[PDB]
Amino acid sequence: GSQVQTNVRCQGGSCASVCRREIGVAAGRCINGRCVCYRN
Repeated sequence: GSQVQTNVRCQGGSCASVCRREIGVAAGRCINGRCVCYRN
C-alpha cells in the first residue's frame, strides 16, 4: 500500500488534521492503532 505511515496513536476517529501536519495533506485514516495519511 502507498499509505504514508505515522507515529501518531489513534483508537478510531479522524486522522485527517493529524495528516495535514504529518504529510501536508489533510487526509488519512486510523489503521491498527496509528494514523496513516494519503497522498493520492
